[PDB]
Amino acid sequence: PNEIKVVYLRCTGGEVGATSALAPKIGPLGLSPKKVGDDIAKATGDWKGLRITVKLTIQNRQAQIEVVPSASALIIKALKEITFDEIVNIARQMRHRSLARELSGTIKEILGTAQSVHPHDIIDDINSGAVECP
Amino acid sequence: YQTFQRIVENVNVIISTYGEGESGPMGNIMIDPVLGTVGFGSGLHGWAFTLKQFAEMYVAKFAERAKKVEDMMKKLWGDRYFDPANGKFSKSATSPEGKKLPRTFCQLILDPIFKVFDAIMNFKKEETAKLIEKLDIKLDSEDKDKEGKPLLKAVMRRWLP
Amino acid sequence: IIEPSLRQLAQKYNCDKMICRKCYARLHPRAVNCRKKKCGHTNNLRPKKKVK
Amino acid sequence: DRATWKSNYFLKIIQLLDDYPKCFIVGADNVGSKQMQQIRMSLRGKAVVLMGKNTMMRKAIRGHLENNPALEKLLPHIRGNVGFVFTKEDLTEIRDMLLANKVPAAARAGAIAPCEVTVPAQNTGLGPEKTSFFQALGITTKISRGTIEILSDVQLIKTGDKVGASEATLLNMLNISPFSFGLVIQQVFDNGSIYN
Amino acid sequence: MKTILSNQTVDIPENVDITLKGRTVIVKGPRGTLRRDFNHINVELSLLGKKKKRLRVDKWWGNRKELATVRTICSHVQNMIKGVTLGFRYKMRSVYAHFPINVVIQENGSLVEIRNFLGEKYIRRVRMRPGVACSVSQAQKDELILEGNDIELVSNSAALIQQATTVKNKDIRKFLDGIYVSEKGTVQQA
RNA sequence: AUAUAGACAGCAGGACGGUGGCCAUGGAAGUCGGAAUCCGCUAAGGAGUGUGUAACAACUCACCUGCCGAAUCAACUAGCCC
Ligand SMILES: [Mg+2]
Ligand SMILES: [Zn+2]
Repeated sequence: PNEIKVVYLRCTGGEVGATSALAPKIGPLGLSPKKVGDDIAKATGDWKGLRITVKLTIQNRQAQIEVVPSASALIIKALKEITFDEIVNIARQMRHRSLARELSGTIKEILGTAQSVHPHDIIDDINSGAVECP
Repeated sequence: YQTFQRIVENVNVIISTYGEGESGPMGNIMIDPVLGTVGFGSGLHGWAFTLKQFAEMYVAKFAERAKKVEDMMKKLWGDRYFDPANGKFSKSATSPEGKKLPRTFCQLILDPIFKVFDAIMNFKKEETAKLIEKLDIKLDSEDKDKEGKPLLKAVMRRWLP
Repeated sequence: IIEPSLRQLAQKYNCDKMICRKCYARLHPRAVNCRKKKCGHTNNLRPKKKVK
Repeated sequence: DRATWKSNYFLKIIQLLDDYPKCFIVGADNVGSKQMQQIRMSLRGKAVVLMGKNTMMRKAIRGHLENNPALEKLLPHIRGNVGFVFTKEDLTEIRDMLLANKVPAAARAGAIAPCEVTVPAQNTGLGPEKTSFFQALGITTKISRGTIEILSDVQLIKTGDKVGASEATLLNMLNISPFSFGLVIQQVFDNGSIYN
Repeated sequence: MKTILSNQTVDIPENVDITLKGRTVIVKGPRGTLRRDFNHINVELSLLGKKKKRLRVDKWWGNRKELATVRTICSHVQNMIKGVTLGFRYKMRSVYAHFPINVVIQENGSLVEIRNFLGEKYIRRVRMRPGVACSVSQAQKDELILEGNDIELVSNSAALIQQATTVKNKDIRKFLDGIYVSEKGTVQQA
């Protein structure tokens, strides 16, 4: 595995942080990124989203790329700054979309009340877009 | 032997983790009783020994001497097993007959020492004298009179300074 | 040094027990009421505190 | 809530057994919820799997047996942690895939191990700060290139014995393949037929 | 409330026989004879058949406290059967942190000497109950084996050994040293 | 109130995915705190009753299932006794 691997996740986002962040505390696990690694990771991780932004990174032995899983609350807080049905319909297209599913409506039922932080009348009597995604 | 291995393993892992590796200039720094960086005994009674001394005395029983003991120590210590009945070394935990074999380290270092320990603690004069003759332990006056723990200290000092 | 299974065996008799809050009696770990009259067989029990 | 749950369950069982004519009864060993999700995803494409209460199973297949005969001969055989997989495919195609998709279960503490495994003499590949478990178990390990090496073959586990916590955590950190088990077919039922 | 009748039946194996002398039960099996009287309990004991040897314990017009005694008598009789057929063996382990506990088994296993408990110079002499034999196990390095026919005698002897090695004036959650009953089982495993 | 659509108690498993859910952040990832209680797999699972890990982790509970085959559980109340 190239003698070192970067499977570990992060829970930092929004402000750059750097020294205030725990990235120097992760540092001794791999010794590769250090400050010149977490700064350049945060450079691409400034947005998508502007929140805690739990995300995974992949190491190329010199630089890191970052992929942010499509967390429901993360993406809805990124969207926020009403129904807004279409944006939550389209936000689930690029996710992992497993959710122990049996139909496409399960994911939108999940996110409709994940937005509850009332978005429950739709959950009660929804009759739209049951097979929209497939 | 297990306690000695625990301590040796602890030393090796501590230096390996908290210092430079073998690729560093100092090279292989992790200790080995087979190499001779590990010593035993007690400074309270003034007796100490390494694998080197017992390997030397066993080669003497059985340049050239240094080359013999250098690779003799590699069998003196390790997870190797010597059968007192067979009279030769073995690398297998199970004997052809089925009897469990003692390890080489215990069987031909700690076993004569435990014989002299038991003899001198239980006051077996015949055992102590015969072990002295079998190990050519040199003793002087005022030391050949005592028996017990002081004689244990004296014999350990004289046989294994 | 004590190996973990022997430590567990010792702790079964020495540490894994209940204490009555009223009369400090040492009770079996599944106790609900104290076995002693002087506290009135009370059900105010607590775990025996650990060395941790 | 409970009564409606049981009634809906009865309706589901009767409609499923009417819909699917071929079903294999399959025992569930010490299997996890992750394995349940994996089997559900890997099997929901072509067939369905059912794993609930045995009393529910016997009552559903006994009380409402009048709709089709040649079913009561399952009754003296549905015992233990067992369920029904309903399929329209055939026995070999179900059996080979279900015997192939076995997740390599680890060595959970407190679990019996009828199978036998033995650690070989090879480098661990981890840092030399985990010698405590090896020394507690009684394993001779020495430093080599900054990694822990097993210098001698030792007996790890026998058949039909309890697994200690130290052994379980050793097999957890060793990243090796321990004894494993999963959902195993007990027998079959194809329109009133019992085979292996 | 007075219950009219509370009865419980104990089956007797073929290799062991039971004789009643009033409320005194004499159980003779391959390993010996265990005799115990229950004259402190007002029950009726009867042997039922010449075929399978059932022993019935009956209590008539008993309240709750004396209904509790029927299964006590039955369990005692079952323990007697178990003792005379398979025997009772208690395995104890001596645990210590620094000072090894040296155990010496004196004549015929009837006396146990504990030497170095917590490093003190006192010698603990514990005398086993009659019919109980103590021994030092050859399978484990620190293990006592107490074997006998009477479960109460064997367990009382084990309790004496356990209570002799008691840490005093120290934190017992830290000073875990002593001899503890590791397991309870039978001899002959049959 | 539960229970042959098999209670209760014991013994044995699962107790998840999104999600190491959001705002709290220096780790709080289910449990130092503020809000809300989603969905699906279903046999069930609280985006958590507790232990605890610096934190991970590893346990436990409520929830279901297996063995077990007949009744059981809870909260009160008031007589004597303590
Ligand atoms: Mg004090
Ligand atoms: Zn009390």
